[PDB]
Order: sequence, then structure tokens, then C-alpha cells
Amino acid sequence: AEPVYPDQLRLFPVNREEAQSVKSNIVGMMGQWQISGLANGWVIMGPGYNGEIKPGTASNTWCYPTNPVTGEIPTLSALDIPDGDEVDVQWRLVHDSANFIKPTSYLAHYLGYAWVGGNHSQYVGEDMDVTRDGDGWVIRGNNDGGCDGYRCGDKTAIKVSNFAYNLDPDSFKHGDVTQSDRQLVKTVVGWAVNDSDTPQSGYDVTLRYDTATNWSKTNTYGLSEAVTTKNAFKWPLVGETELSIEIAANQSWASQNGGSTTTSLSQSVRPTVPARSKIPVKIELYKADISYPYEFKADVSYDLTLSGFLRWGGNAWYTHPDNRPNWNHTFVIGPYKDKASSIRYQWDKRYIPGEVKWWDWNWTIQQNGLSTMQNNLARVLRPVRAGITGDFSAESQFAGNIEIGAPVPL
Amino acid sequence: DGYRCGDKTAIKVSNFAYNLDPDSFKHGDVTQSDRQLVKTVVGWAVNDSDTPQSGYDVTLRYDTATNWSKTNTYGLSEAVTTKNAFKWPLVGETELSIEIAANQSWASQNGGSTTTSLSQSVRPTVPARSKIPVKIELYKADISYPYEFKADVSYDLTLSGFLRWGGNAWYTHPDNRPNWNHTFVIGPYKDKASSIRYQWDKRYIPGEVKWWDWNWTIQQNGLSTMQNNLARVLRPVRAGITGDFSAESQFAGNIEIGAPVPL
Repeated sequence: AEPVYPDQLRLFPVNREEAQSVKSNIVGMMGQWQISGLANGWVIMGPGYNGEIKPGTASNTWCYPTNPVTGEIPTLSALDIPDGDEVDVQWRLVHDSANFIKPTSYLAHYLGYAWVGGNHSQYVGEDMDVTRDGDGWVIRGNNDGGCDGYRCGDKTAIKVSNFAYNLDPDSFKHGDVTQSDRQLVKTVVGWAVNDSDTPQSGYDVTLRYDTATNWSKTNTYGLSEAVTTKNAFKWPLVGETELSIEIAANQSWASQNGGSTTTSLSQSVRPTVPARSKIPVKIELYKADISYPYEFKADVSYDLTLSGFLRWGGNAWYTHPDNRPNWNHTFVIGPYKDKASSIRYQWDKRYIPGEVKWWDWNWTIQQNGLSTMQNNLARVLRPVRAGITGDFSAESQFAGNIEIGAPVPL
Repeated sequence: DGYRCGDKTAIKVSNFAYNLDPDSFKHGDVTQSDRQLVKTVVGWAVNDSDTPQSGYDVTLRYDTATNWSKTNTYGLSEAVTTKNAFKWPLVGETELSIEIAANQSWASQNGGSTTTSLSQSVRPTVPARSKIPVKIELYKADISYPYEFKADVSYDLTLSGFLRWGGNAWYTHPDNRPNWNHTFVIGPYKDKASSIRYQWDKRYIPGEVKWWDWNWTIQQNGLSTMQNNLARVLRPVRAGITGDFSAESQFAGNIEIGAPVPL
């Protein structure tokens, strides 16, 4: 009837359906050949009995506490970054030890990654090096000197990339738009003549320009069969001659695929002309490179990737491998995009065994405690806000011009 | 007197661009020459009702296009033949041959196109119990007109030469005196490799130093010297411009609404 979170269970109320809904977690938390009651004559049996639930009696009963608590991840206040360009904000973000470096290192440590730290300290998240690599950043423990341990030279690597911005609607501005390397496409001029006694607005001149590309591929197969007969006869005047007859047949099959993409652009002018007058018009089209600056305020999200090998003594992956494999996983720190990359979705769905496909958070709660994981995940998912300035540029764009001239009396 | 003193460094200026003041642009008379007719149309709009009517339309459109494509094909073929000889009644000795064959083929294609179009319409309003004539014409002609404006001037700056053996500012610091070319854009931002300001501002990030090492220049000459030199280099320029426009084989049109005639 009600969802049961395994971290709230207590062997002092528990329905048979509730016990069956969360079965593997309850079986794993009891000793082998242990028998404890549930409710209304039902009891649950431990390992060695294959977790069978059968009618019985017992004085030791599982019991969900009268008033359990909600285990949601808390929401913290936003972190403010000093204003600058996109790269300055990223640099300021990835160099904060107390707000960024420690929580992510602790998250990697809690999930079972190995050697999250440098050689000059004994604690997680200490002696970490930050480097700029391509469009992202890499954070890894310092590897200078020596270390003592099995594969202590294989430090876990944390990578940050794909930064996105959620703008405030009323903050965006942009400056002057400038053009360079202009090339003419086509122009048109014309006149609109009105010789009636009333104003007229039924005029139209339109210029359009299109470009396109296409591709295709084809495969063909076939067969052929032929029979030939040859003989020789003597015919009058022709004398000896050779006569040959051939009959053939063939079959063929073909298959094709393709595609295309078209780009278009048009300009129109529709002037209103006074009575007994005329008006000139002109339309131009160009190709040019465009540039302009901008500024805004937004919220910053990014992708978080953890790379390393999982500890032999225990890790949080749902299959619990024990051969120290190399692992990669990506989280999206921000709005929901997918189930495999959402921490909140996996955390909220930990009461359904069939939804546990990537990480086992109940194992982490057992290992470290509920409040520790809650605070760590709250610090990890803290919102970030900053002011941004930047520059836009693009090559081979379109530029147009439409003009309506002054009227000339007739 | 010097090692390769005859190889002087060359400075080149090109690609001038203008940022106009919005309220300064003007142009003069537009003139046409070498006019060639395309197509014309005339017509009448008749209104025999008791109210004014505006539901009329005449439209003329002209289109041109080009296209291209390329194709590659490959294939294989296998055949087996058997030949024998037999004696058959009346036919006597004869030769019988049987052949069986198979083939395969693969193909790939690419292409593209570009279309140019232009149209003219007239939609007159006709009074009750009257008629109105219309006419539309299309021409090809060469166009010319003068103009003037005020703008800001930007350009591309290119340096060509070889780098000194005793030390240079390139981030790999070569020492074999190679020939070098590099282009700066003196004006609005277009790219990272050609922006002095972006490279100067990002000198505190070692991973962003990919073209020039400005910290080396600051060590060699001092902060204020480089600041003043770069400030003088990037000074804005303004001027007034007059010019002439011309183009060949453009479009020229004409649309007319005539006077009403009572019915």
C-alpha cells in the first residue's frame, strides 16, 4: 500500500505485500537461516531458505517505525560567481576547493573509485591538480614522487565539459552588428505607378535565392541463364552453312537510399502609393561575415564524468564486480535529460528493485549513513549563477536591404 | 652587414571593412544601361457590381537554375560454361552449350543545385461600375548609383618574415630561423588566433597559450611599454567615404495601375 525505504527498516506493521515489494534488500540484511515474523501470521525466512515467505509465528518482527522520515536531497542556496566571460567563469568554478573539488571527490570516493587524491596527503580530495584540456577541464591527484599501494599510480580522473546557460528573460542585451567580406548576390529596382484617384496598396516585388545538396547509394544483384545449339547443313547455292540458335533469360534486383537538404531566403516590398503619383523601390542581397557582442545573466549547468577503476573490496555498481575493471560514467548536473545520468531520479526510485540499473544507493547509505550522503549530494547539486559577457561571430551569412522611396507627383 | 640582412620583414594590409553610422548613408540617382526585355503582360479589371471591389490579382514570375552531379560505380561478375556434342535424329551431330552467370554492383552519387527567381504582382481596387487597365514589365540591365557615408575602418594585418635565433615570442620558441606568416584582425572579434585582446587577457591560463607568448614579451620589454604599444596599434579610425556602385545583368521592373473608365 505504501512505499518502504530499506534504510528505514528496523527489526523490533509490515504487510506481506510490503515485504515482497522489497525482498532482496530485506533478505540481504538478515543472517543465514534466520526466521523473523512480518504480520498477521506471515513470516519471512533468511538465506538458505531462498527468502521464502510462508505462514508462521515469531516474536522478532520487522517493523517500519511509526513515523518514518523523508529522505529527499535538500536544496541549498545558489553560489554566486564574479562576472566575466564564459572561460573566466569556468576557471573560477573549477578552482574552488571547498565548494567544487571536495564534494565531487567525495562523491567519486563513495561510489567505489580508487585513489581519489594526491601523493602528498592521506585524505580524499587533497593535493589535486587542475588543468585545461580542449573545451573542458580535468581534475586529478598529483602524481609526483612515490606511492605505496596496489596500482597507486592509477589516480581517478574527474572531467567537466558541455557548459549550458539558462538566461534570465529580461537581462539579455547585444551591441552593434558589423559586417565584413561582403559579396553581392542579386539586386532589383522598379517603379510603382498609380494613375487612379484613390490610394493604392496592391503592389509586390519579390526576390528569392535557393541552394541545395543531395546524395544517394544503390546496390544491384542479378542472374543469367543461356542455352545454345549449333549445327551444320548444306543449302542450295549457299552450300555448307552453320546455323546457331541461342535463348537466354535474366533477373535483377536493386535497392536505393538517399537524402537532401535545401537552404532558401526571400525579400519582398509592398508599398502604398498616393493617388496620381509614383514610388521607386530597391532590394539587395549580400553574403557577409557577422559579429556582435552580448551580455546576460544565467544559471550554469555542466556534465560531470568520472573515470577510474572500481575497488575490489566493494563498490556501488549494481552488479558489484570484483575484478577491478575500468569504468566511465557521466552525470548531468542540472535539468533532467535522461535516467542514466540523473542522480535525483535514481535516488528517488531506490525503493523499486526493478529500477536499479546503474548505481546502488542503498549500499552507499548502508556504508556511510543517510545524512552524510544527503549532505554530500546536496553540496554536489548546488545551483550556480553568474553574469556573462561574450562575442558572436559567423562566416558566410545573409545580409539584406529593402527601401521604399519618396513619391513623385504625376 | 649581418646574417641574412637582405631578408627584410614584410608588413601587409588588406580586407578593409566599414562600420557605418546608421543615420549618415545617402545615395543618388539610379541609372540603367544595356536593357533587354524578358516578358510583359497587360490586362483589364472589370467591376459590374454596385460596390467597390479589390479582389483582383495578376502575377508574373521568372526562374533560372543550374545543377551538377558525380557518380562512381564498381562491380564484379562470375560465369561458368559447359560444352558437349551429341547426335540427335534428323539434326545429326550437334553442339550444346550451357552458361550460368551472376553479377554484383555498387554505386554512390552526390550533387547540388542553385535556383534564382523573381515575381511581380498588381492588385488594384476598382470603383463600382467601372474598369481599370494594368501592365507589368520585366527587364535585365546594368545598374549604377553613387553613395556616401561615415564609418569606422577595420582591416587585416599580416606579418611575414623569419624569427630570430636569439629568442622570439612563438609559444614553441623555435631556434632554426623558420619563415613565418600570421594574420591579425584589427577590429571586432572574429577568431581566437587573430585576436590580440583575447590572447592578452587569457595569459594567466597556460592551456590557452597556443599562438603567442605575451608573458615573454612582458619579461623582455616591460608591462607599460607593451601596453602603450598595443594601445597605439589598436587605435580606432574614423573617416567619411564617397563611392560608386555598379553591377551587370540585374533586374528592373515596372508596375502600373491605370485610370478608371466608367461603364
